Amino acid sequence: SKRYFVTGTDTEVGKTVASCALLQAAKAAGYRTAGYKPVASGSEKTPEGLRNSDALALQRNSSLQLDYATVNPYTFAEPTSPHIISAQEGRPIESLVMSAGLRALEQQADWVLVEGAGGWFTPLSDTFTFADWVTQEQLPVILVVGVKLGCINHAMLTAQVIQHAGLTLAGWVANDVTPPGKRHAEYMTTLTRMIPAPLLGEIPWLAENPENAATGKYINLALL
Amino acid sequence: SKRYFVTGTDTEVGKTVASCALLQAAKAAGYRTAGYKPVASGSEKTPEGLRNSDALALQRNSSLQLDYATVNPYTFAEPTSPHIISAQEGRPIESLVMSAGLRALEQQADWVLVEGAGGWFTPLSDTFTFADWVTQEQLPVILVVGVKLGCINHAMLTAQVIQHAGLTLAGWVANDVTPPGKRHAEYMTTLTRMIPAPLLGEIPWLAENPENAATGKYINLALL
Ligand SMILES: Nc1ncnc2c1ncn2[C@@H]1O[C@H](COP(=O)(O)OP(=O)(O)O)[C@@H](O)[C@H]1O
Ligand SMILES: Nc1ncnc2c1ncn2[C@@H]1O[C@H](COP(=O)(O)OP(=O)(O)O)[C@@H](O)[C@H]1O
Ligand SMILES: C[C@H](N)[C@@H](CCCCCC(=O)O)NC(=O)O
Ligand SMILES: C[C@H](N)[C@@H](CCCCCC(=O)O)NC(=O)O
Ligand SMILES: [Ca+2]
Ligand SMILES: [Ca+2]
Repeated sequence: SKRYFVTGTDTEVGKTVASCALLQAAKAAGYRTAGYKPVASGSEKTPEGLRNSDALALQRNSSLQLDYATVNPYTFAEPTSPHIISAQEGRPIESLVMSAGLRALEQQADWVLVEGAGGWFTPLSDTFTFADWVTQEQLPVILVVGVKLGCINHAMLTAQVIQHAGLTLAGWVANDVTPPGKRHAEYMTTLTRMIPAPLLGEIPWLAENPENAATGKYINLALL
Repeated sequence: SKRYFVTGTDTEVGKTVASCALLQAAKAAGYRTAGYKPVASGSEKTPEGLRNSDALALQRNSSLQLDYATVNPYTFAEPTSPHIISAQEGRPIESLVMSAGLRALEQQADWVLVEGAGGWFTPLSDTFTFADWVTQEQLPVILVVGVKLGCINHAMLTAQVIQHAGLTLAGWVANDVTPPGKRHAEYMTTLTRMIPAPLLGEIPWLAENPENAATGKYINLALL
């Protein structure tokens, strides 16, 4: 299977919206797709247990019919850092379980997108961060950049750190979290010059419900 | 002179509020102080030229009576990245001018705090970032962390990058940009464990005008 990890310059920059666009483009290319969010925090109660909205977005944008727990094995109700609520609840986030879940999806899918939680260094325990697991698995990384004042600094910090870990930065996606602003073109040119990987596409500001929108057309999958 | 550079996990995290607290503590320790913001964007028109509010905060919190241009040689009206507006206006930001200004302050002050613009990697031209100048000058670095969801990742990214440049991270300051939230203690414990430098103090949420507030008491200067 082709496998990619998606990270962001921060929490709430559109990692989930961009992952749905990537999944839609891959399905259009003919792949059997699966989205995987191994850890999620910020979830609602239902008859079946807790359900996270970002994991549900990945489940319904995958081409295969997948069970919720296969897409998201670790679901926490409170929207905070996973290591805090894991410790509070007495439910360890185990590296072996996260890796087993990825293998289980590779039995049915040939294109798997793994979405992180928060940015690059989100702690999963007191001695283990999400970056440690990505390094262990040697996953190529796609960076989602929310375009806003302050994003050049956060895009360059994340790019340098991935490269120093010896991982491949496969590309980046620009996501327009706000309406058209005055220096949008100049920000796009600087980010293109400075991030050492191809720009895969730009998702526009979409007021109504951008997880459900047909956004695959904004990604050029040939660059991955 | 003692010289320190202050950076932040992002723009608008309280770098200026924390710099005024540091300057107030240094004056209380008996130093002849000077604040220096060599580049500033986001400024008002006056009879005397453009004036930036953060540079004015540093000027009035310094113990010496200083002229505005000595505190801030490069003033731009628009609140954007300095390299965009520098190019637009035809006014180059020169490394030699920024360094000369620092030397000029060292003639009168024995404790100088240099405040950056934005975060670590803010571009000053198409081939030069603020980090390049800090490295050239070999300044020790103080990191200001705005405590909010997403700050663990941004604090760890900035810490790693400074250390890989061979610079010293002298310490960090926690700044409470919002009211007391549910996981404040746990965030403080994680940040203390993960940032490899001493916590110099914590500035509380101060609704009214925290640049003018007496905040020196929140910094323990003995750790610097
Ligand atoms: N392109 C966009 N247009 C409009 N709103 C967006 C866009 N991208 C993200 N948003 C909104 O920003 C919020 C965070 O997006 P999300 O993908 O969940 O972020 P993340 O996975 O990085 O935490 C959501 O409410 C989402 O609808
Ligand atoms: N501790 C605080 N309490 C209340 N407001 C704060 C605090 N720190 C920062 N702010 C507010 O946040 C905004 C940004 O602060 P500022 O120091 O100018 O940031 P920066 O130098 O990082 O760009 C200002 O409006 C400021 O009043
Ligand atoms: C306007 C802001 N306050 C700040 C500049 C932020 C530049 C952000 C660059 C980036 O996108 O990383 N300017 C300043 O500190 O004077
Ligand atoms: C609640 C957020 N959306 C996110 C967790 C953010 C953790 C932030 C850690 C940090 O401070 O860097 N969870 C998630 O992606 O499922
Ligand atoms: Ca979300
Ligand atoms: Ca300010």
